[PDB]
Formats: sequence, C-alpha cells, structure tokens
Amino acid sequence: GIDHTSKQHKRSGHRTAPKSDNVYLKLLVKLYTFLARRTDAPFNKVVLKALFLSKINRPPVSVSRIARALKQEGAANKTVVVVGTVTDDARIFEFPKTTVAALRFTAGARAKIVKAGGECITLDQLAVRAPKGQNTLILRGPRNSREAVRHFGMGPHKGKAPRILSTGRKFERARGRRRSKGFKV
Amino acid sequence: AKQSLDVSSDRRKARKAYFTAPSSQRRVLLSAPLSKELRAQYGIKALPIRRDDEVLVVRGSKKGQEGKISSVYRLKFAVQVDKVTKEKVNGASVPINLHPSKLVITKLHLDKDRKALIQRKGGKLE
Amino acid sequence: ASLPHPKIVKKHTKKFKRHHSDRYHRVAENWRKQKGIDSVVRRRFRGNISQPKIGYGSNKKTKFLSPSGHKTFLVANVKDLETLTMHTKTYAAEIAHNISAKNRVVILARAKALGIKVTNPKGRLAL
Amino acid sequence: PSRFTKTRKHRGHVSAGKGRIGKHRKHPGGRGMAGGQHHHRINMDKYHPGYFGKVGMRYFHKQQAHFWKPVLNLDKLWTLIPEDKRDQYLKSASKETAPVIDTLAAGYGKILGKGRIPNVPVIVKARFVSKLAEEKIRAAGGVVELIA
Amino acid sequence: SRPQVTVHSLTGEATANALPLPAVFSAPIRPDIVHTVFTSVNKNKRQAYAV
Amino acid sequence: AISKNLPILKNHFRKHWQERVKVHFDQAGKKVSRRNARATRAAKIAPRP
Amino acid sequence: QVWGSETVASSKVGYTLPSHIISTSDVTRIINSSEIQSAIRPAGQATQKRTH
RNA sequence: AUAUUGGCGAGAGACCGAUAGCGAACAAGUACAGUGAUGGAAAGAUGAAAAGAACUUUGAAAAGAGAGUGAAAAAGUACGUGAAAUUGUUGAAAGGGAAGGGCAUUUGAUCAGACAUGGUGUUUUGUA
RNA sequence: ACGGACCAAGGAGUCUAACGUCUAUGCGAGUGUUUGGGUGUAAAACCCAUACGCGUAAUGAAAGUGAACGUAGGUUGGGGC
Repeated sequence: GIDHTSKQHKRSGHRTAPKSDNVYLKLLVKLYTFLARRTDAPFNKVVLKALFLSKINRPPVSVSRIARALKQEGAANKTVVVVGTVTDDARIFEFPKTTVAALRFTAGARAKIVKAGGECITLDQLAVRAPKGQNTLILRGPRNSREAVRHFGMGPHKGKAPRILSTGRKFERARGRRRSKGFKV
Repeated sequence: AKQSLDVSSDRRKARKAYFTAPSSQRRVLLSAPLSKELRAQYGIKALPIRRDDEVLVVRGSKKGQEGKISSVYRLKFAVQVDKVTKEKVNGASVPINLHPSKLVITKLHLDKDRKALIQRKGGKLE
Repeated sequence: ASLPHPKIVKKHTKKFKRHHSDRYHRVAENWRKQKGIDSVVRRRFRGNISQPKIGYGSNKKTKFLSPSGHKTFLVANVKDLETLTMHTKTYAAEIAHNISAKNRVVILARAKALGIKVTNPKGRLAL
Repeated sequence: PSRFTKTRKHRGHVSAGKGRIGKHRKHPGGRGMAGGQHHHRINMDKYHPGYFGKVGMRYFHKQQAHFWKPVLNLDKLWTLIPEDKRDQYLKSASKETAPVIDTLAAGYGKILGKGRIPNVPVIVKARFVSKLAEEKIRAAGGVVELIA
Repeated sequence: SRPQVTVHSLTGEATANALPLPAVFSAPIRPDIVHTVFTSVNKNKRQAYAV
Repeated sequence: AISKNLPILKNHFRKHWQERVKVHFDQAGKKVSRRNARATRAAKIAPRP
Repeated sequence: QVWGSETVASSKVGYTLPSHIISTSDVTRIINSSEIQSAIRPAGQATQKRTH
C-alpha cells in the first residue's frame, strides 16, 4: 500500500498531439519532431511546443512589431520566425528588405513585405536553410490583450472587467459605483 | 424521368387510385398486348381486353393454354376463360381469373368504337 | 499449420452472467453493472459472483485466435477469398449464415486450392 | 448532436449527474434575478456591483443621430487612398498637392490622436478634431477644412 | 513548366494538343474541412416535421 | 437563480409565445412567385418596364 | 478564368485562391534533401535493445 | 407586397409505423356509460388462386382417424411466422423444515481442435 | 423502513432563442451570401449590389472632452539566438 505523495496518472498539462485535423499540419509536425531527436538544438523543441498551441496561444503577429526587431541589435540582416499567421499593419510606412519564415501570411501582409523588397518563405523552406536555428529571431502575439483575459480575476477593489452586452449608465453604475449610493466598490 | 409538377411518384396514391378505381378507367387498367401476327396487320401494340376476344397464356402454371373469354372481372381486375378452368373436390367446376398483361391477343373483335381506336392509335387495320 | 504462437491461456473460462439472472425471468445473461449503493456483489464481498474487469486482458500474440490458432475472417464472395494470399497461417476462413449452399462450396473449393482452413464445412450439406 | 452528449453516459448511473441529496429541482433558489436585494446579493456585491440604485437622469425620446460620431485617428488617414495613389502622394512630398481627404465620405465625424505619421502636407475636410491632432498637422504642413 | 494534359476525341484517342493547367490542382487539399462542411450542406437540402 | 460570473440575461419569453412564431420555409418559395408576378406584370402590363 | 490564378484575378470579388503552408506532397523528400542529411548526427536501432 | 393549425385541389418529407401515428388505416365521434350538459372505445395481415374440409366410417351434434385439396396445412374461416408468463407430455435429474448462488473437482450427457506435419533414399506404381 | 404477484411492448436532463468556458476553421482591422436581386440541373446549387450589427477608444450625471518628451522610457527576471 504505497502512499502517493502527490497524484495519480497526472498528465503533464501539455499536448502530445495537436487538437487539430489539418492534413498539412500532420506533415509539418512530423518533420519538426525528426529534428528534436537528432540535432540537440533548443530551437526545434520550443517550435514543437507551438504546434500544439491554440489560436489563443497563437495570436496574430503583426509586421509593425517585426519592424521594431529590425531596428534592434542583431536583426538588421536577420530572418524572422512566426508562430501562426502574419497580419498586415496598416499603421507603419517604412520598411527594408529581410526574410520572413512564418506559417501563414495574410494577403495584406504578404503584399507590403514582398512589395517593400522583402520575402515571405514558409517554415519548411527556411528550416532547410537554418537546421539548428542559425540567424533566427522568433516573436510572440498579444495573449493578455484579449477580450476574455480582461474578465479574468474579477473581485472587489480589483477591476477585471464586468460582463454585459450594453455599456453606459444604468448598467452597473448605481449602488456600489459611487461614494453616495452606499459605497464605491 | 420526372420534370413536370403535375405527376406523382408516390406509391400510396398509386395503390389508392388502383384499389379504388372506377369501371370506366378499369378497362384501361386492364390492357393487353397483341401478337407479332396482329402487330403486322395493324401495327399497334396495346388494347384493353373484352368478352369476345381469343387470348393465349404465355405465363404461369398455364404455360401454353388459350381460350375464349367468358366474363372479365374488373371488380378484382381479372378475367374468366371457358377453355382454361379449374375443377373442385365437390365436383363443381369454376373458371379461372387472371391478369391480361401475361395474356397476348391472337384474335380481336371490331365494332364502331373499335375501328375508330385503331386509326386513333396509329394503325392500318383491315 | 499455424504461425509462431505459444501456449494459449484465457484465465477465466466460465461465463460472466448478470446479477439475479438465475432468480428472475426479467433478468438476462448479459453483464449489466449494478449501480445499487447496497450492492454486495459490487462491494466485492465473499460469497457473490465475480465481476468482469479490465484485469482479464490477453497477450497480443495469442489474442482473437480460434481453437486452431487463426484469427477469423468473414467472407461473402470468392473475391475477398483471394485477399488472403500471405495471410493463410495468420487467418482462418469462414462463410456467412445468410449465404446459399451452392455458391459457398465454389468458394470452399477455391479456398482449399490456396491453403486456408474453413471452420464450417458442414454448412447446409444435403446427403 | 445527442451522440456527443454525456447524458447518454448517465443512462445507467440513475441520478443523471444531478446529485442524490438535494438532487435536481424545479427552480431551487428562484426564477431569474429574484433575490438580488435579498438572499442573492452575495453574488451581486461582487461580479455585478451597481445593478440596483440610480445613475444620473432620464432622457425622453433619445435619438442616436446627434450621437453619430465615428472617430478616425492619426493612425489611419492614408488608408483612405488606394495604394496606387497612396505611395504616389507619399514618396514625393511636394507642395500644393496636399491630398484632400473627406472624412464625411468615409463615414466619420470626429478626428483624434493615436500614433504619428510622416512629414507630408495633407488637407482634410472633417467635422470635429482634437488638440493633439491639431498640433501635428500644423507641424506637418497641411490644413483642415470646416464641414457641416 | 506546366504538367500538360492530352486532348481526347469522341472515339477515344489522344490528340497532339497538349495544354497547361489551371494550377488549382497543385493547391491545398483538406478532407477534414469537407467532413464538417458536408454535414452542413446536407441540412440545406432538407425539410421539416412536427406533431 | 443568481449564479456564476456571466452577463445578466434579458430574454423576454414569459408568455404563451408558443402560438406566436413565424415559419420561414416559404422564403424560397415566395422568391419564385415573387419573380412570377414580375414576369406576369411585364407580360400583362404591356411591354412596359 | 472563373477561378483566377497567379496572373489573372479570379472573376470573384474579394476572392483569391487558398494559401499554401507546405512545399512538397512527399515529406520523405523534404526530410531527405542534402543539407539535412548533413546537419543530422548518427541514427539509432529502430527497435531498442532491452538492456537487463 | 404582410397572415392563415378551417374548406377545397396537388406535389413532397433524413416524420411515424397497429399500446404507433389523428379518438379514428376497419359498420368511428360509431359501440357503449350518464337525468343531462358531456365523455368516449377494442379492432390491419388465411391463401398466388377459397382453389374454404367433397367423400368413407364412428358419433346425438361438434368432430376423430384418414382421404382429398393445396408449391407449402410446421399455410385450415378461433387462419402469416407465433416472445415471455402459464401449461400438456415424454426424456433427465435433485430434494431429512426453502430454493437458487461464488470458487475447486467427481460423475452423466455433450462438443471443438489436433492428428496429416514439411521432407529425403525410392522394389519402380492405378492413367503429367 | 417504503414500493415491488408474473411476463412483454412503450417509458422520463429536450428543442430552440440569447450568451459565457474550451476547441477547430476561414478571413483579418475588417468580417457576416441564404434581408433582398440574378440564375436554375430546381425548396437545392452558384454569383452580386447596397446598407447594417459587432470590432477597430475610452471617459463622465451631463454640456463636454479624449492616449508618443524620450529609437513608444527605465529597473528586476527572463525563452531563443
């Protein structure tokens, strides 16, 4: 009668497989696991973790944050890495050349990048040109900038967005919203 | 196939119109084919059965038995023949009723309305 | 004439009947789990029947093998009969119960010309 | 579909995932919002603070016509010109060619300040504006037109 | 460099007319999107019933 | 009744609205006779638009 | 013409052929290559030796 | 141009299927109960064709044994096949105030597979 | 302690409106064809105009106003390179 100090058959809390059915994703994941085996490089390991992420964990990476990376140390002539799709930031104006190795490129994004003089290569083509991740620069998306993440952790004195379709007064701005009507939260 | 909105493919409306058919449209529901002999004297292929007709059986347990019709039973959708009957155990003999689709016509009986239908269907008669 | 397999053991050989299947006309032989809170059989007591559990699984090297040592294969025609080329020592042939005595023997003779075993040669033999 | 519902996996457990003590009842604590000022203000104080009471005043017959004010910031602006004419008036920043932009035609009302643009003179016909946007417009070289 | 396809006549036979391809054939093939969307279009050509 | 952290519901269904519903199966059927009134107007109401 | 391509539009408004994410149909061809057959260290047994 | 669970005339349904679906697939709002206002059923299927039991004998009749009919009465107006409860009967077995049960084996009855394998020297064999 | 003489047929966490959690999918600062028109192999299918909801900004009771000093700052910890 062994006393298990913790818990039984507790799963790591990770995905051993993608919760997706994409035929091309079954192909993509297969080649990146081949690398996490016989190269040792920490590159193919963190990228293999992104193959099991959701759209919430794979937020759209904009080309404006990508333009910020070129103006920094080391990425002047380096290729960029994207987990998911690439969206076109109609908020920027100037941009150089460089290379992009993302999963997807939106029509708008793929246009201004290649039109400014740059290139839009898929994960697999740049994977052959950089086996262990030589000259790479990977970035993330705004996860805690979602509508849902706002309504997470709601309690008195905190301020974590209340749920309701309608905004404005008469909508939770009465008793418990002003020092006059009893109190203000 | 089905292209018109006025035609139904429903099996119930067929076995309803058939099981509750009137005698006038009953002579229609009981039409019979002619022989190659009659298909060459007129050229027509169909024509409902009547009392004064001689028809040959080419199907059933009466394979090869012809006769002259006694009285057609539209009620059950059949027809009795005096030369093709069945005997009983009490000694009484009662004729047999069958379907005219298995009975090909060899001899026909023409009248006023009969010769009019020959030309109306596309024939040459005699 | 079978493939490399050891001594086939099945553990529990007797039947797994339901509770009260020997007490009522309403109860069948099929195993139904008892959800009663005062279920003595469910509480694994001494004197009650043994409940079927996962702990009775078989080795994958002798599993599904018939009395001879061949995993069954159901056929309806001579075309699915030919599909057992390199599967003659691995599988044993058998006909369906809704077939006719005549077409089945044309397939039984075709099966012997190949080297497969038929576990039902007495199917509708009129002598 | 009824297939993927676990209710089918309760077709033996008897209770059907609703307990054995308090079980499943009609309307246990009540129907809807009943109990807010009463027995259910615990969940109201937190989560929904301010549902009861009074705000400011009443507006009789309110029409969202006087309230139609979609805003546009410094952020966009160039988005209102096709790329084939956008970079034509971009690269070559000359004078008296100041691209006249109609906010009225784009479905807008007021303008504001979000996050900079280049130093090219641009003329725009807008209704209202902001103090910050007003400043980076004089410094850029363009003017504003008063539309009604 | 188009893959090319040979033209056929009414009596079979291949014609000397080799032509290029639309390129939608060298595009993505997703049998899983079809699975879900197929169950949706089947419900489009339906009717109703009540008591 | 009052439970969890969710947006308060304002669904007005406390009536016998089981007798007040609209079936839109004739939607596509009306579109056909919609066109049959136009082809009949252009036909009955002379060669005028 | 009705579906467009790489040179023509697509005839449809706001429409453009689906985006690709891969390169080859056969992945044993990509994984094979020449640059890959070099940056990869020695292999294994394919069926582990049961030590002890 | 908007409506429509009544009437009338048509075409359909990922509807339902004789304790269903309409109360109602039939002499059905009929039988039948109630002072009455009202309430409100059970019931589809023989057989391809009644081709429906002629006829002998025993019997008061019903019928019996047969025969005949019939492709099939293990298809007969109490009719397609005919589930369980209950029952007839022969065969089996147990039983000193319950029956029946778990696990092991005795005995009764009963049943599957395995056997040939594969193959070598070969007096040389019914007709390769 | 309560129902349970027996056997069979039926027999109970549903549909749909409005949302939340998680998930896949397409597009992407836009998005939604089936509101409507065209066409027709016909309640299907395929294509389209114009608006609109939601999002792309909040803040106050309201008039009213409304996000770059700084390579969109510094510090501590930081994957990868």
